[PDB]
Parts: sequence; C-alpha cells; structure tokens
Amino acid sequence: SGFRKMAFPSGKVEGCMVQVTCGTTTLNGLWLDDVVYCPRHVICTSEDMLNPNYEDLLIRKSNHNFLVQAGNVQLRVIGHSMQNCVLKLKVDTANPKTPKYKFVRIQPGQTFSVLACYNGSPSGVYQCAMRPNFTIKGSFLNGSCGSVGFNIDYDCVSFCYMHHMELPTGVHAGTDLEGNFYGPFVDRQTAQAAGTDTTITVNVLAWLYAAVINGDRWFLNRFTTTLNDFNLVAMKYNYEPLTQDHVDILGPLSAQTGIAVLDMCASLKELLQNGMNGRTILGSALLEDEFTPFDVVRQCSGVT
Amino acid sequence: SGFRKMAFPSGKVEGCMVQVTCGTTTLNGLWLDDVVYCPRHVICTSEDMLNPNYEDLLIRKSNHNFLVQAGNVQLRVIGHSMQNCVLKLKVDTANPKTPKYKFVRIQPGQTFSVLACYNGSPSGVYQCAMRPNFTIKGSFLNGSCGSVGFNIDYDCVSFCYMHHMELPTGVHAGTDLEGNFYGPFVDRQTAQAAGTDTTITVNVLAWLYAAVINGDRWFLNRFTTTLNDFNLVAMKYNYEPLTQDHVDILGPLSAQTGIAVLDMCASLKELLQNGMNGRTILGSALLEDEFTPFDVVRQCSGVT
Ligand SMILES: *CC(=O)N1CCN(c2ccccc2[N+](=O)[O-])CC1
Ligand SMILES: *CC(=O)N1CCN(c2ccccc2[N+](=O)[O-])CC1
Repeated sequence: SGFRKMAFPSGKVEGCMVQVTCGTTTLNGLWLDDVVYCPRHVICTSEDMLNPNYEDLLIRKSNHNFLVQAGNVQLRVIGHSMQNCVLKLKVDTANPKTPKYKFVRIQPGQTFSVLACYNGSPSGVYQCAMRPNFTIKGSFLNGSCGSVGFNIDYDCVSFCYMHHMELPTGVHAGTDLEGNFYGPFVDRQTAQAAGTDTTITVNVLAWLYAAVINGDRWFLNRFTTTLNDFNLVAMKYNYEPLTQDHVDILGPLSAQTGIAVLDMCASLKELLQNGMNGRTILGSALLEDEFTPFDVVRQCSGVT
Repeated sequence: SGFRKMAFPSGKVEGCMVQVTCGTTTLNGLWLDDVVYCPRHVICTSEDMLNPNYEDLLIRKSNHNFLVQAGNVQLRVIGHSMQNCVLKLKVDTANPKTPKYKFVRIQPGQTFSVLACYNGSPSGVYQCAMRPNFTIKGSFLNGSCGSVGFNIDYDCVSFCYMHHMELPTGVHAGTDLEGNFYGPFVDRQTAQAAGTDTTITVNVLAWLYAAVINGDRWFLNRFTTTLNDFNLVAMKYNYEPLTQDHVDILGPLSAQTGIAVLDMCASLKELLQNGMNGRTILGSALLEDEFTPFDVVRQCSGVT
C-alpha cells in the first residue's frame, strides 16, 4: 500500500549521459550507439541566443570543435548534423551501455521521468507530465540542457524529451529526440508565453482511483453525472474535457474498484465545487494530475 | 528554476539488487562484494510470521536452501548468518557492480531515495523521509521487502534503509543495513501502532527557503518571533521543536536569501495559524517536510 510520485529506475539512462562542449558552452548529450544527441544551442554564445541563425553558426563549426566526454574518456567526433533543434554527433565508438531504446513524441497529459544532469553527470531523477500547454514543470539550472525525459517498458527506454529552455515564468520547454519542440516554443531568448495550463482530468480520476485502492475514500459521494454535465464543470475549472477515450482508459481501474467512471467524475465534480475542506488525499491538499491510468495500474500492481 | 521531490540516480543500486528465495518466500536482496543482505523473514512461512523464532527457524535452513539470482545467473551461497533482523548470504562471487558504499543509520527527519523492487528487479525510485515516529510513507506491495533506501555522495552510496513491514495503518517500517529496526517495530505480524507523526519543522523551513529562491514569496510577512515563541506554536500543531542546531543548519539558506531564520519561522507561524487560504507554495497546498536543508542547497546549486 501507499502511493508515491515514482520515477523509472534511471540506470539505463545514466549510462548514456555525456558532456558536450562547443567553444565555451557546456551541456549534456545522450550517447546511443555511435551518435551523441544534444541541443543545437550548444553552438551559441549567449549573445547568439537573442536571434541565432543556427545554419549560419554551424558553418563555422567542425567535427573537432565538438568536445564529447563520457566519464573522463573523450569521444572522437567523425560527423555532425543538425536535425530540427538537436545536433547529432557521430562518434567513432558505439556506447557499450546503449540500452534497447526508441524515440517517441508523447501526447500532453503523458508522464515521464527526467534524469536531471550537469556536465554529463546525473544529479537526480523526478517524474513529470507534458502539460496541456506543452510545458513541463521541471527542476533545471544552467548546464541542465540535454537532460532527457524517458519511459521504460521492461528493458526498452523510450526517450520522449530533451531539455532546452526555461520560460521567463520558470516552466520548462524542450524537444522530442528528433529535435522538434513540444508546443510553439523556439530555441531563442525571446518573448515566449505559455498558454492556459489546464488540469489533466483523466490523470486526476486515475489518481482518485489510486486513492480509493489505498483506503483514502472520504470523497466518494452518493452522486453520478454524465460526460456532458461533468465537462461543463471541467470547463469552469480549466480541466481538460473528458472523452469516451478517457472513460475507456479508466475501465480497468473502474473494474478493479467497482466504482463507475461517471460516479468517480461526480466525486471529482463535488471536489471541484466544494474543495477539500482542509482534508488530504494520498497526502496531497490539491488534486494530483501527473499520474496516468497506466501509472496507477503499474504502481498498484508492481510492474518491473 | 523549479523545485521537485528528487531521488538520487538509482543506477548504482540497480546493479546491487538480487532475488532471494527460501522455500516458497521470495523477496529482494542487496549484493555488495561477496555478501547478499536480505530481510530474515525470507525464512518464514506466513504462518511463522505470527510469532516467529528466527533462531529456531534458521537451524532448519542450509546454504543451498537460499536461492540467490542476479539477473538470470544463480549465485552459489557458501555461508549464511543472522545479524539482528537481516540475513547475510556469503556468495562465492563479488558483485562486479559493487559501488563505493557505507552503511549509515539515519536520524528521523533525514531524507533518502528508495529503489522499490520485486523479484530483485527495479520498478521505480522515489524520495522519502524517516518520519519522527521512525515510519516512512512508502509505496510497497508484497515482494517489495529488501528494497533499500540510500543517499549518494558523489560516487559513494550510503545505504540507510531496508524494507521489512507494512503497519496495519499502511505506513512502512524497516531496518538499517545492520538489521536494526528504526523505531520500536519487530518483524512479526502483531499489533504495532505508530506514534504521533510530527512535522519535521527544519525541513518545512528549508522548503520555505526553496520557495523564496524560486519566486514563491506571498507568505513572507512583516513579523519575526523567538525560538521559544515559535516552539509554543510548533507544539500546538504537532511540529518538532526547532533547536539552535536547526537554526545553524538553515544558516546558508538564510545567508543566500537574506531572510533571518527567525523571520522565516514567523512566516511559518502565520501559515500554521492562518493556513494557505487556497494558495499554493511550489505547487503544494500543504507544508512539505521531506526536503532537508542539504536537499534544498543540493537541488538549488546542481550538485552531481
Ligand atoms: C539549460 C542549459 O543548461 N543551458 C542553456 C543556456 N546555456 C547557454 C547557451 C548559450 C550560450 C551560453 C550558455 N551558458 O550560459 O552557458 C547553458 C546551457
Ligand atoms: C514485503 C515483502 O515483499 N514481503 C513480506 C511478506 N512476505 C512473506 C513473508 C513470510 C511468508 C510469506 C510471505 N509471502 O506472502 O510471500 C513476502 C515478502
């Protein structure tokens, strides 16, 4: 029993983290096979960062200007290319610690683990969600760029995120491992505002199911509702609209607990309209939205 | 910027986790050098767990009855001894993945990472605190026993916790790596109630300093207080008394922020007396007590 914000074990990713230096800029790269992936802004002076022409900046750079260090051993760079907002550094050695991996571009509301890194060294691991506005609420200082977000399926690491930016409002923006930003963000030091950060409704409901399973039940009520009625309440409180897809995904949690998705929605509706009245749920005073239904099943069943 | 409940990278510990089977009981062991450490209740039938005589049960067990599996390779057990509530299984092979390590018995209020494991396989990592009542608020299912709590200092893993029990109230009890329980708990399926779970006052204050650093400042007030005045409020709200030791430890956070410890105490006092009025602090609706001052410095400076 008990329910915790849980990150994947970080070992398989720790073995991929390297340091990339170009001129005087240092940040993190990801070494998979004979390719090191890093944010392309590794080529920028912070002057460059106001309005960088990456194509023009990168003409000035050769293979030998990319200093790649894995632990205390230097990697020989034999090629470099720009793919969207990342550089791919071809090195002469395949990472012997390359796990099975995929690159996946996640949907908003999906959760992943971040291994926060500085000079290609891990400092810590935490669990995140891709917010509906395609920001993540991270913990990142200068040098953290190139830290990666991931999921693990038994032995296969699915990389979904590379860290690039902090927005002036202290939330985080970044790319898939093809170098495409989540959201409308660019790798430029410019006015970039986040949209409305909506609550991930299906995740809150999964979390309410997690609570019931763990004995926290005070918020179960006598009521039910409809998808249309619930969605009017959701709109008013900046919750994502709930779909029959969301209902379907919550099915096994519904089946395990014997509480109908729409009953649980009616519990959520009352919590939204009445607040928690100073009570807590799984030791939280607000409604948690960074567990997926998959996350709740996994933690509540003990998948390794 | 941003502030997250962050676990140590788990790689160095993942490489130590094994499966221990005795008769039909399976749980996790920790393989360091040529010794596998596991909970001694690995020798129990769940019948045994009502009132086990471990000395008497262990007479019935030989080296070959302890099945130790690391990945899919079996370890040869050449010796077994009971130290307090753990077994030490001497194997014929030193773990090649043994990191630098110590065994440390932590104080209540100190934080550590747990690598939750099942059949010697990692499922996830989260950050915990040793509560003042020597419980931890974990996430553990059947098979999770032998999962370990740790801190990492650059390259040295300090093991502080091995998982043994869930109390009837769904909190967790366990031992240092010498097999001594934290708190008054025994490895027996009996009436065991936790004492008063008090809030770790110095950790809340460290967390308030973390908030200020990250721009969350609304709770800073015009007031100050004294250690004696603050402690009267702390007593009333089941907060640990604050000592000059606690003040000293908060010094660098005080020095970095320019907010006197006793001013911050006066902010905490008002939060205790008035509550949060529906506001949040670092995205929490309650006062977080599972970051140490060391945790706040580390995350806010980017120590690897
Ligand atoms: C996020 C991170 O670690 N990061 C981005 C900012 N950065 C940088 C970019 C261009 C020029 C200089 C610098 N810098 O100040 O180091 C460092 C890496
Ligand atoms: C915590 C854990 O994984 N654990 C403790 C309970 N347990 C056990 C002990 C004695 C006899 C049987 C069993 N069992 O049901 O497996 C399993 C291991």
